[PDB]
Amino acid sequence: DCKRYLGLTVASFLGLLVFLTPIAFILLPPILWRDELEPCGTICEGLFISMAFKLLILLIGTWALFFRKRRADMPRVFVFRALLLVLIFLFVVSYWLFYGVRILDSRDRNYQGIVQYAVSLVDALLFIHYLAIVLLELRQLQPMFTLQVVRSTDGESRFYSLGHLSIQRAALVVLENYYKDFTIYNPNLLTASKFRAAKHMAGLTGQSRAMIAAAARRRDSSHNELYYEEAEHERRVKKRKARLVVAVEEAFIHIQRLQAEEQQKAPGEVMDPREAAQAIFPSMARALQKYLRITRQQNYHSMESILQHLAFCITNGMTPKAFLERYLSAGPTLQYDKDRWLSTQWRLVSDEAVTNGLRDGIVFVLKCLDFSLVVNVKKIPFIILSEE
Amino acid sequence: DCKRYLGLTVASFLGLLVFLTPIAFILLPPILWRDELEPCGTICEGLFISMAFKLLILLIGTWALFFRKRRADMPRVFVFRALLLVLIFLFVVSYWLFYGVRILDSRDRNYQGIVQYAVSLVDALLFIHYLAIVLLELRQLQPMFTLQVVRSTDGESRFYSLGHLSIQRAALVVLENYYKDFTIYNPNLLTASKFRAAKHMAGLTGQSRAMIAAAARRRDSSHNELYYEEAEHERRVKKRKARLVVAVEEAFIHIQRLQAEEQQKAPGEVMDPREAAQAIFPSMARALQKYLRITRQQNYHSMESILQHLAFCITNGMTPKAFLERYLSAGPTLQYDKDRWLSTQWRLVSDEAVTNGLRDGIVFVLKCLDFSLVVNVKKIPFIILSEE
Amino acid sequence: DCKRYLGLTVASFLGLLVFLTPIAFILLPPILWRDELEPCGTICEGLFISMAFKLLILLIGTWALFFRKRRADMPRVFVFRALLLVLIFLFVVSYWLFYGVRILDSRDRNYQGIVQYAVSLVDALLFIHYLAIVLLELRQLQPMFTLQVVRSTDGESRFYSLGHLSIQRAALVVLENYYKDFTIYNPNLLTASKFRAAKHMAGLTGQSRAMIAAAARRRDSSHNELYYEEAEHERRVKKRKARLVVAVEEAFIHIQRLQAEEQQKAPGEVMDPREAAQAIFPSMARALQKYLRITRQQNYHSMESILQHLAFCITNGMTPKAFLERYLSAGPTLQYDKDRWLSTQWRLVSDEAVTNGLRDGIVFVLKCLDFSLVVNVKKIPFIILSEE
Ligand SMILES: CC(C)CCC[C@@H](C)[C@H]1CC[C@H]2[C@@H]3CC=C4C[C@@H](OC(=O)CCC(=O)O)CC[C@]4(C)[C@H]3CC[C@]12C
Ligand SMILES: CC(C)CCC[C@@H](C)[C@H]1CC[C@H]2[C@@H]3CC=C4C[C@@H](OC(=O)CCC(=O)O)CC[C@]4(C)[C@H]3CC[C@]12C
Ligand SMILES: CC(C)CCC[C@@H](C)[C@H]1CC[C@H]2[C@@H]3CC=C4C[C@@H](OC(=O)CCC(=O)O)CC[C@]4(C)[C@H]3CC[C@]12C
Ligand SMILES: CC(C)CCC[C@@H](C)[C@H]1CC[C@H]2[C@@H]3CC=C4C[C@@H](OC(=O)CCC(=O)O)CC[C@]4(C)[C@H]3CC[C@]12C
Ligand SMILES: CC(C)CCC[C@@H](C)[C@H]1CC[C@H]2[C@@H]3CC=C4C[C@@H](OC(=O)CCC(=O)O)CC[C@]4(C)[C@H]3CC[C@]12C
Ligand SMILES: CC(C)CCC[C@@H](C)[C@H]1CC[C@H]2[C@@H]3CC=C4C[C@@H](OC(=O)CCC(=O)O)CC[C@]4(C)[C@H]3CC[C@]12C
Repeated sequence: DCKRYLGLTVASFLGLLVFLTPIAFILLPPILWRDELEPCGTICEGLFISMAFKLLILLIGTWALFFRKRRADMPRVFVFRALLLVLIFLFVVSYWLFYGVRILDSRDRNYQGIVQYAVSLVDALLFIHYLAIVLLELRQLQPMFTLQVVRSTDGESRFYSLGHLSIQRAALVVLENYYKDFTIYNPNLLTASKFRAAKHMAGLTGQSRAMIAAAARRRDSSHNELYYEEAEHERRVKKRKARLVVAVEEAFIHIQRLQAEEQQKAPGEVMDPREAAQAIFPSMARALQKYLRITRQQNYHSMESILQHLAFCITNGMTPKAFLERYLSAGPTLQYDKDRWLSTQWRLVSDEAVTNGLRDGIVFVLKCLDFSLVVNVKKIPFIILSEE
Repeated sequence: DCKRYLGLTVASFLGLLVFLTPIAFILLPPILWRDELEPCGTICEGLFISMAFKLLILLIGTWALFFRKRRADMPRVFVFRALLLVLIFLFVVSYWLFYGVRILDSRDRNYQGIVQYAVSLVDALLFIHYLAIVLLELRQLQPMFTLQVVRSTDGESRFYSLGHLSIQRAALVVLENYYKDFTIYNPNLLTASKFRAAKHMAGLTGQSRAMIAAAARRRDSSHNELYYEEAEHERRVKKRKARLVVAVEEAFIHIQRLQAEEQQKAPGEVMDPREAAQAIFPSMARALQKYLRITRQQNYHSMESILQHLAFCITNGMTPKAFLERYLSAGPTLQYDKDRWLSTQWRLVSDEAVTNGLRDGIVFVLKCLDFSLVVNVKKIPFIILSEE
Repeated sequence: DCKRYLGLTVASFLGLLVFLTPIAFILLPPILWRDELEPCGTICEGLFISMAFKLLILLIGTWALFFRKRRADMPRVFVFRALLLVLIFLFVVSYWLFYGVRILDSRDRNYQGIVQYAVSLVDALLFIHYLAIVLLELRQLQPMFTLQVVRSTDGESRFYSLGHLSIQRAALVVLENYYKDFTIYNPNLLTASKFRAAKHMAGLTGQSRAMIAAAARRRDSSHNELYYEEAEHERRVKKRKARLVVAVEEAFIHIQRLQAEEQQKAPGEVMDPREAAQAIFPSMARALQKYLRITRQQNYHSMESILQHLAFCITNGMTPKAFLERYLSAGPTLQYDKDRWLSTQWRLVSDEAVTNGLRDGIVFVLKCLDFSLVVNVKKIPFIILSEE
């Protein structure tokens, strides 16, 4: 709690002082001298309301665009943010020094000559705001480069289009798209592949090349063990899927019967779905467990999670197919619980510095626990179009 | 017609008057007094052209961004639009009152002091324009939240990334992505599922739990009726697909033969594809009807629509595979006719008010005739990246 | 090289002169007259720093948004770019003429009256910059229209959402999405289809319609030759895929064994993957060639490309599944070599003028060597949402 307040005060007090700087500039001359005032006329009154409106617009824009919580942590310093911060710092301190030196040191600088200066601040500071969207959001709008992300474990391949962005920013975009695009990582397939491959190790340069070529030729004429076992596994998966579908349909029929029975007990008082899920889960529990075992998905789907999903479906009145399809096949990472995914162990590996922008032919790696994503960057070819 | 003009006049006259307000401000002093003019010099001439250029830029921007037809109707009031409208209203009326009170009430306010005021308007109003993109478009650029949309009927699941948006805006985005992303809703599958489930109803707490567990265990050892009938249906669908492919290939061969025959009749005079479609449709009509019956897609595909698609393919000279794949499997909603989809019966259900912004863990429902879409909102986890 | 420099000088000198125009405007009066200077005071000093900051912001924005290489060539003139260029040209020349006529022709226009003019330029020019994003990027942000792109050869269908854009811009967006979205074009399937269809040609109005209907009815009762041969082809493809998977697993086991053996030879000195790939390729070469022959993918995948991919996987330590899936099925165009795709022969065909904006119901064609993409444009329906 203390750290949050300490971080918030730094960003709040500086913003408050830079926003009230025009107010101080327009309220200091009246309080410094009283009998030396020159006739202001009307230009000051006309400029005051325009300055107030510009300040209100700046406040609204700052709240809309930049009053938000940080989403990700950058391994290195952010070039654009640091540039904007130092630009704002100099923009403020130079004006403060000018006001303190060229104005407060002499009995001069009439009020009518200060208000036009004051509106010169909000006119310029807003321009800095106009720069902020340029470096952050408007720079990446154009689809310049193409990023291909391939997983090292299961080989899932995805394609995205990005603009002129840093390596770290591109990696963060790839990571945020990974959760909602890539299939959940399953180490069971990796363990099965390792078990299959370990048999060759357990069993055990022109001449060596000839010998290995002859061995490969002999293997090509051997029995195709993989195909028949894959077909049998697919048949078993289909049979268990059909059994699970039938069980879920019967469970939903029982749910409808229970709701109908509870309707007569009390009108206008819907029952809580929790007890219905409690009573209905054992009916399909065996089928669901068998399907998870045959699909190697028991680790991700927990009993409490299944009950919560069933209760959510009961509240929404979803069809049995919607409930079935969640456990049917593996999907996005965000579907499962929060503890399933880790957003802290991610690392970036690249020969080039991450501060540099995207270039054609550069390749980087996003490492994480037991798995890595290789990202290839390519340049969009020069498309030439002609009217026939 | 009258309603359209009435709505257009309100948005046109106000824009015209707010755009011509600087013109009135710079043209009223010359017409009010003539012999009281002060020497303007050159600053007024320099400011006039800058004001004209700023007005031209504002006109171009207003035409580009905001001169467009409304796309969707908001069930509640739009906060950002109302805020912008009231801000513009006060920005105009306060300046009008200031001009009418502090200037027109006395023989003062020399011309050189008014032009600098006039350019203060277009400088500020454009800033309001700069605010309009901030609240409407620039606010949703950052991918803050993730929305998962699941259909209640068939369980189709999709994932999207949105920014800081209202519940109604997120629902509208989900709806507009539904047409081009989700598969067309097919009630035939629902009717088949209901017919299958009705058999159990027609046939008909620890002890009850034990009895239902024993019944489920006995059912698990029963015959798997679903798998074999699904396999037979898939085989029939594949056979009818092959027959339809052969029929379409023969029809395209006949189309090519007819075109070749018509070539000799008259050079440079291509035949209208309508009669070719008329003559060719009966050849593949039986196969197409059988495929639609076996795929439960006869309702969506009409005979006139099939003829129009065939004529379009003849004009474009598409391969038979392109024609086949449209009727092969169900696709997006926008493929079929306009009357197929309804954009009026949509409703929004959410415990929280739709005016509030997106928050983690909130869930809402988009209802429509016989089907609902459940949308879950999640927050992107804090991704921490480190350089190894 | 000469052409690049000639093109760069035109865009560089004009930018330099328009950026230094305020500097010339503020530095010419001091060098023209010396003894006629009026007391400047302090407003000039306050405006100078604001002008410098605005110039710096303009330079940063110009570098960020517009200092980039051209991506595509427009067959016709670009309306927005031409409008911006002519607007800038007039904005510069009119001010230059005004400065040369109304200032340099008389011993007038005191310095204090010029600086406020000078800041009037950077205030307006930046606004022109604010217009540039409006016409180019901010105009297409709103998802107005939907574009459906269907290939003429294989019938691949994709859907995209675009804004208020010209026909040329929409075609360019479709083309840039085609590489990363559509499957690579394979003429082998077209040749097979043509060979299958040529048999009917080689073998060879109410009465004609009856005869063709009877022929179609007789054909519907004939043998389904396509289904059985497709099933046999699928079985052969699956068997060869399993054999290739086994061969790749054995090759990766050999790679791991070679790496382990080389580890003892020298610590901290990793071997180059080129020789390992050279020694390992013959082991899986026969299986890979057989799979390419059965999948008609031998043309795209070359031996050098396979060796490079194997070396890349060895460097990244990818699983055999990742290596297998690249050659498993045809994917995006960008995966293969640069020479595979052509971005010069693209042509645009449309009855309406390409300079006009997108409208509902308009259809255009993107032609290229042996294949065309038909794009249909539709308007998003008016969605009406109500709170229950
Ligand atoms: C008058 C005002 C606008 C001056 C503002 C200061 C900038 C000129 C400074 C502030 C932050 C600096 C950046 C901070 C960090 C880096 C990372 C740094 O990366 C490396 O040293 C490794 C990559 C390499 O080898 O080049 C390269 C310079 C750069 C972009 C700096 C470039 C110069 C910047 C933009
Ligand atoms: C007479 C006065 C007005 C001249 C002012 C010079 C500026 C136009 C220069 C000086 C320092 C430059 C900056 C120095 C370092 C950086 C970091 C640099 O970062 C990178 O290379 C990584 C980001 C990317 O990929 O663009 C990008 C250019 C930038 C912002 C430069 C932009 C142009 C700046 C502001
Ligand atoms: C000096 C100028 C800029 C003043 C402009 C007026 C605004 C302060 C007003 C105009 C429209 C108002 C909004 C109109 C409608 C609503 C919906 C309203 O929703 C509810 O009452 C239900 C949700 C809840 O329980 O909070 C909440 C306030 C809000 C956002 C209002 C907040 C205050 C707003 C932005
Ligand atoms: C001394 C003067 C300059 C103070 C001016 C105060 C403003 C900075 C305040 C006063 C009224 C506020 C508004 C009152 C109500 C609304 C509606 C409110 O709407 C919502 O909560 C839903 C939209 C969303 O999710 O952000 C968002 C904040 C906003 C625009 C507020 C933004 C900040 C405003 C303009
Ligand atoms: C005071 C300043 C802002 C004037 C700037 C000049 C514009 C009014 C000009 C410059 C470029 C012109 C465009 C250049 C090319 C074309 C394509 C041209 O296309 C055709 O002639 C075929 C389509 C048809 O049949 O209308 C239509 C006019 C247009 C958009 C022109 C419209 C008028 C433009 C925008
Ligand atoms: C008293 C003074 C300030 C009046 C100035 C009139 C402008 C508001 C007009 C005059 C010329 C017009 C332009 C003439 C031609 C074109 C090209 C035209 O191009 C198209 O139709 C294709 C692009 C699209 O789909 O919008 C779009 C409108 C535009 C920019 C027009 C925008 C509005 C302009 C600048």
